Amino acid sequence: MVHYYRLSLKSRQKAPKIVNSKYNSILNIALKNFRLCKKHKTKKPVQILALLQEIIPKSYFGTTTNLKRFYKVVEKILTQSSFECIHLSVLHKCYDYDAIPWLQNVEPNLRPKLLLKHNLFLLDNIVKPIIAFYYKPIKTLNGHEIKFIRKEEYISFESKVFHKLKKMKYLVEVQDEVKPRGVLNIIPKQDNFRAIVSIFPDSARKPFFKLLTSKIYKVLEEKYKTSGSLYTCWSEFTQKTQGQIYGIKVDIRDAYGNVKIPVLCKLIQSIPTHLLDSEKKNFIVDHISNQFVAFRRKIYKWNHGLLQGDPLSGCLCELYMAFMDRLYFSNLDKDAFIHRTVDDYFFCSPHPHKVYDFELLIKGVYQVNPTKTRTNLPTHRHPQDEIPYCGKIFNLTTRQVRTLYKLPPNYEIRHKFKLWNFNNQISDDNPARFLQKAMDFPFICNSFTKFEFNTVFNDQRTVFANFYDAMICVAYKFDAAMMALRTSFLVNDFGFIWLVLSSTVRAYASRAFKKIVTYKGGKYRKVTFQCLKSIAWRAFLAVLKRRTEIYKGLIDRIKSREKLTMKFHDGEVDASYFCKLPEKFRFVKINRKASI
Repeated sequence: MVHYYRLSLKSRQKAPKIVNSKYNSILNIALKNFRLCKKHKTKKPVQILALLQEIIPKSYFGTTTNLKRFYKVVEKILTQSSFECIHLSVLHKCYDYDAIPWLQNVEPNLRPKLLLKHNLFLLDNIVKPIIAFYYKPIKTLNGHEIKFIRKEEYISFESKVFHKLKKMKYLVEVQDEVKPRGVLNIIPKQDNFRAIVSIFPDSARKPFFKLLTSKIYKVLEEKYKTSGSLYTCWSEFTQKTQGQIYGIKVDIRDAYGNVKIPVLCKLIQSIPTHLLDSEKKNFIVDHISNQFVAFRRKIYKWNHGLLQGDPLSGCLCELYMAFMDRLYFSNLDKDAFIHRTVDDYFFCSPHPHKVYDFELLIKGVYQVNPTKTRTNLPTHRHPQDEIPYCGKIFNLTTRQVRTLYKLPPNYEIRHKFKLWNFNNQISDDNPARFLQKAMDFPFICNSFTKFEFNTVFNDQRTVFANFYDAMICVAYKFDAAMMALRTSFLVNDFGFIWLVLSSTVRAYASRAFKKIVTYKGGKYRKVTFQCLKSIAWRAFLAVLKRRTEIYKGLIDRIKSREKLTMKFHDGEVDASYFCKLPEKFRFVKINRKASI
């Protein structure tokens, strides 16, 4: 029932000095050379795919081919995404079982499962462990992307930051033998840093912290106002506002850290006993003012707002932010547009001076990241009609809204996906069910919301563009899943693609249609089903042309068996946008390769 092998570096085991009788004696030599490699180590740069060559003797694989078949799995671990795994079958399938010495006087039928048991050993005892020995995995937060930084370079950074936390008195040394509550790490967010703690933890406080987290979220929806509906706010604003819309999007800096601990406590107190009694009066208040952390075998005290990674910080921030929000954000123009989230405000107005002033107030009440501030004020140096907010792009002039796709240059588009699910594992002999799950709706469901397919304020062309761009994402995952099929599944007969892909195209054009209808508007003209369908096909072709040598057959089938020509019943819609890969997606990498 279990076919997946997690590429995650978190499965590595403490390698033994020698293997027992269940393993061939070859592995002993390997384990031995391994121990030697962990000593010759120098701060000098190494490549895991080269040390293993010194560790696992070639006498193990027999022929270069078998050696290469395996070291591919290593490269997968070296260039993995969070949640990625392969089929255990790939560890024993195809291998030239004759060229393998230690498996000769072993019955030809018992060989598959034996090689599996061994390749796994190496992977879990040497390969993964030596990777983690030199490097440190870091989740970049931009999807399931993972970067491997040399432990030396990471530690050096961790220190630079650690001392900064000392001098700025965000940490203070103590002497207690207990109460750390957790250990703090330093994740290199972009180019700044983010200091976070980790609960030890204990299950004797977890169903308790849940009741608290939930109870505080209740105080929010019962005592404090909501930001309202983004779709509604932007709808009504554009409906009534006829002049030039002016707006600013500000990003609050260190929301968790800029919390005034003294005040948040007094906020927890004033909470009506209806919800939360004298238990919060002390505990939640106590927890906040007493956030101790364990670092380098020393327990420093954090006194800079709330700590990230603390089970309480999540809700307490939303309570403190909604409190502040209520203090200095009451008297905003009632005819103006306002919208807040985690740490992002979005103020619009036909009167620029009011937008101008909102920023001043917002910079007075909070601290902001100016580099992430987006506006169209003349007073700013980089005006833009298009400001990003809540995964959508609002054009202050055309009033149009498009999905926000965070795709940095050179970013590997595959990471954006979670093709492998460890709870619902798909056997290697069934590629159809795998390709299907990949082509589901759940993931791109965000690009299929009112914001994209509404016709109240969005032009006919914008809706078609929103669909095309979202289908490109799908199309990009199709290629991403197709790679997995020929690497893990080891598919040779590529024919079932047509059944899934054709169903995928039709299914989505329908998803669009129904959505375009549910949110029709005065900007509507006519969205013919066959048109939506064409865009979907136009999308797959755009992403597919990136591997003309691989998808040659698939492309031709689309160009001949499908009517790609779409009939926009609307005139003000440039159709040439669907005849090429959108520039937004023109910079993603679709070519994997190990480097570390």
